Amino acid sequence: GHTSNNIYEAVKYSERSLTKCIGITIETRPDYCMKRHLSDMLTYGCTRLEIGVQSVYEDVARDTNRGHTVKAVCESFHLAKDSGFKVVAHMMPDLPNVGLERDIEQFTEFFENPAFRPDGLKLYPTLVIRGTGLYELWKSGRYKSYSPSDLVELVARILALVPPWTRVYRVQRDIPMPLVSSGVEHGNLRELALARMKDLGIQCRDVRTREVGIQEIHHKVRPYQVELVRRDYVANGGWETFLSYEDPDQDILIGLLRLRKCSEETFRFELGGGVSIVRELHVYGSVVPVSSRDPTKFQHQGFGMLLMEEAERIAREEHGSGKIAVISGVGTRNYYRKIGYRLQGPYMVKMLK
Amino acid sequence: MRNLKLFRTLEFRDIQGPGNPQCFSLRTEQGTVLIGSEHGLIEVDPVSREVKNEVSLVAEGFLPEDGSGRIVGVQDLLDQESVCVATASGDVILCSLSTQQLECVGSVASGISVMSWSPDQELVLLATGQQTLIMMTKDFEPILEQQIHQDDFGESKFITVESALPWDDHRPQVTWRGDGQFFAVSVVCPETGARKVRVWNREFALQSTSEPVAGLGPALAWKPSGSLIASTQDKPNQQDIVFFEKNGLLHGHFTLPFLKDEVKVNDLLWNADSSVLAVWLEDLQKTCVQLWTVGNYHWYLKQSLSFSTCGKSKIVSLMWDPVTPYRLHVLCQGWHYLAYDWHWTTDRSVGDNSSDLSNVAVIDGNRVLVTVFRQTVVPPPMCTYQLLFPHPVNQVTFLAHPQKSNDLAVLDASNQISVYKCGDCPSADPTVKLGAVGGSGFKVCLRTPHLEKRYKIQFPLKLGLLTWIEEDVFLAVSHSEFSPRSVIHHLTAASSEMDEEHGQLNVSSSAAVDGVIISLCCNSKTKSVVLQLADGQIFKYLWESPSLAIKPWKNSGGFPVRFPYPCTQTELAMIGEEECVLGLTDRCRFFINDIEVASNITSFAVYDEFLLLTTHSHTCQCFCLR
RNA sequence: GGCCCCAUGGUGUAAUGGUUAGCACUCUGGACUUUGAAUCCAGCGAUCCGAGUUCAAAUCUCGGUGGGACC
Ligand SMILES: CCNC(=O)CCNC(=O)[C@H](O)C(C)(C)COP(=O)(O)OP(=O)(O)OC[C@H]1O[C@@H](n2cnc3c(N)ncnc32)[C@H](O)[C@@H]1OP(=O)(O)O
Ligand SMILES: C[C@H]1O[C@@H](n2cnc3c(N)ncnc32)[C@H](O)[C@@H]1O
Ligand code: MET
Repeated sequence: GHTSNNIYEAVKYSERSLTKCIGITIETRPDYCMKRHLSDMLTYGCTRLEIGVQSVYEDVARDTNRGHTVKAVCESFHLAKDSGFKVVAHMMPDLPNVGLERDIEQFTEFFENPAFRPDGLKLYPTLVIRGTGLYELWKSGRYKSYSPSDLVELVARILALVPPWTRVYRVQRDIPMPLVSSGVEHGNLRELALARMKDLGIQCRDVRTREVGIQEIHHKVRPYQVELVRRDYVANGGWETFLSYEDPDQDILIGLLRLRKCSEETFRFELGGGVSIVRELHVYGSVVPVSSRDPTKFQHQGFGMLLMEEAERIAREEHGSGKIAVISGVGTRNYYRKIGYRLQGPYMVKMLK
Repeated sequence: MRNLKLFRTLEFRDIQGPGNPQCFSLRTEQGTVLIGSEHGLIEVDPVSREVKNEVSLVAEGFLPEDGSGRIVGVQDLLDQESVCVATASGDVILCSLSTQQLECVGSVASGISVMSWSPDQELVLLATGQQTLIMMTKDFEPILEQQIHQDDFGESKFITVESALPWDDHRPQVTWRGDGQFFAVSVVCPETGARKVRVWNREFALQSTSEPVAGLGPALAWKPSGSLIASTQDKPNQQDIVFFEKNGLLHGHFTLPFLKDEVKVNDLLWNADSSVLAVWLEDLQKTCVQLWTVGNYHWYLKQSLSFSTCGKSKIVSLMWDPVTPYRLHVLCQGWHYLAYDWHWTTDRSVGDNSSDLSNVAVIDGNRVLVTVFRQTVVPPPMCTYQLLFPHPVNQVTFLAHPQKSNDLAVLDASNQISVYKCGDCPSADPTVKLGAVGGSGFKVCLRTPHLEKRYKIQFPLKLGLLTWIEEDVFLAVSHSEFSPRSVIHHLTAASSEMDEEHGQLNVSSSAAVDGVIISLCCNSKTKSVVLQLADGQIFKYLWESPSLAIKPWKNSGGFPVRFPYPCTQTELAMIGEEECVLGLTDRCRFFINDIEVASNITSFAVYDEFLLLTTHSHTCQCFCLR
């Protein structure tokens, strides 16, 4: 609500605002992924990014006239993960010159390879639309889609493969119906996939499908016994680490944290030596005003404090680092002030000794 | 993450087959093996070491009586109990060993380039001498014939908006898919003078064609689960293994641990699991064979062993067991046959819980990765720290002493024993390096090991499994093809009267027992050693053995405990006061002192107080075992 | 003053002596981290009241309620 003159003035003023903004995310493409643009975005408080992968095969890119290489995507992933942002990929099933088995294999590869192991996932099925070259290609009767049952089976198989840490955000496009030459009838697909996977008796483990909010609103199940869980893997050379509180018996989840060791090669010198970055932290549920304490529910019981102290202990001992840095939203900084965290550049930081 | 361990082997020499072996097949149900010789067929059961039937197409007339042709292919058939056979002259014949019903079933006006059999035994497919392919039904009725070198990428096409190696044989190669629906040919291109590959469907429609790639090899092997087809290629400085898809495009590869232009390579073999893969190398002016493994898109050379190229000891051929994925057969020109087996394991370590560090070791290449878990947790690949070695290691083991289970032993390929002690060594030998824990400024305060000894042997695998009962006493097992039995060994420590990194350990004694000792284990707290015989018999051997102390394991009533099956592993436990035994099989079957208790178990563990299990029904549970 | 006629979802309506009143407008929810409103899917609504009869009643009877035209 304060008129400003530059970016920095607005930043300083929004620091003390009460709306309490917590971040922004932007789309991009790997061409604009050099450290210059990353430093630029550091000045904006952005947190997550969109790229658009569309494949796992280089040939397809030139086939699709994408105009770049999958390699550049891979180094963009590595560099961004080293910096400390989050990333969401776009997957593009049923493409020209792609068999169904090709789709299955590439989707399996998307998680089997330590090269990618991404965090955010979005899927968009092919949709032939007038105006594009593909419109004439299909019109020439040379690009054919699948039957709806095939798409249902494809999605059902895919959902069985998602690693637990990955979270799906959306399925299918939102294009108006009377425009697509191959648009499926169903505006709803996740439900059809759920029916199919009930038929096959195999379950999915997506984050969105195991948080308290969705699980309660769709099945009315109350957590009873919540405990901790720890896991780790390797991605883009990183020693990633994932922490959570959740109730396993109903497989319902409440709180999560993503923390890793920084790579040996880095762009931000502030991370040089004895530094471990915590990419993100979050507890799901519903909005609770910062002054309000307990409308029953699970958003202010001190849960985050335990995760912070345990992550700090792990970084001090297992990582063997010497200083902890973290990205944060513009308002959220004050939160870390309560724990004795001080600012440095755009990064909140605490000494470890 | 695991590492393979050799379980048991079976060697058989001195086969009196006329002439020399040419090829062979296996009799699955019968348990015997076929033989392709220069004169006729021979069948023998290994454990019998007795030939069953003999024939001679030389005696009949088809096979050159002087001896000039060879058996292109022999393939066992079970429906009719009669084995088909192919002739270098281009003659397909069928016979049964039961009554010698040999009779020509067909021929071509050329030689049989190669004989291929459908994986389901449904169909056959052969190559002629005039560069064409002949497809026929189950009973040799010619389905069709087509010329090999047509001009198209294949029916499966794309929609859109320098020469062969000198050591190449030019022999075409073909393979099936794992589903019996696609097959790939790898004829050398006569036009470009290079190698080319095409793939066809079950219908015999030209599906796809390979792509121009330099340095292509003659080898080829389809992954049994499909979607992957192996090949070899040499690059200006390195020999590598590449993969192909059913689309016939290059995808993925991994290099070799050898130098540029050193050795010749043969084709590639898949286990039944479609998991393990085996590679055959020829010493180019000491052949070898290696077992690779992929994990998390990382390739681990989990095993390897070599051989001499001296004629009789020069190897003839080999084959994966099409039933057990971890069983191998092999035969060499000295008219000798040999069998091998492995099984999985994890190689953990247990000592005094206060002092133990829950260290875990994994083997790859000529190096060992170690991760200590009492303080750290790292997701494979990477590790806490690694130890290097000159040439590839085979298997390792930790010390079995309590409050000391933090020092291990290493067995290199050339009978070398490496000792690494994690004592408070002031200076660290360069062999020790730190993995993810290290970095620019990152620092930890753990205890690292150091090189201690590099011992040798004091009188191809002369010894079997290796165990380290105590700091100075190691144990191993041998075999005997005649009169099947095993021998224990007593390699004590020879004192250091030389370069203090050396010293040859000699056999104090050679304890010999009859039968195959498939497994063995011991307990440090009890200081007792018990083995499992191939029969499932359980025999405690007094490791002290003032005079060859042997005693079959006794039940609560003081009577033998004969396990109903061969266990994949063994274990000792302290249930109440009982020193009962623990074991299981690959069939999820669990038994305790010859009492079956469950059939859903997929894994288990115990650290001195509690037994933990992994049900196939997706569950775990603990028990206070005291 | 009687004769007749009517009383079903919030409204517009089918149905009828027996295991379930079916539609229609309307409203509500999910797909949806682009949508209260769109597309689909899913869901919540009921026989005027009291007496009778009938094994059994919304449909047969009477009474009441309220409403609708008759001299
Ligand atoms: C980094 C950008 N992303 C986000 O912020 C995601 C949204 N964040 C959130 O919803 C919450 O901050 C959390 C996910 C951390 C859940 O909150 P959590 O349960 O861990 O807080 P705790 O219970 O441990 O501590 C409570 C304190 O946090 C304070 N707090 C809550 N929100 C904020 C905030 N934006 N900024 C500063 N302090 C806050 C509360 O005022 C409370 O203080 P109190 O003593 O007066 O009650
Ligand atoms: C937002 C993501 O969806 C893709 N995308 C954008 N428009 C279409 C369309 N009509 N059909 C398919 N994919 C599309 C982008 O290329 C990106 O990957
Ligand atoms: C909206 S399309 C996806 C983001 C961006 N236009 C890209 O293709 O890289």
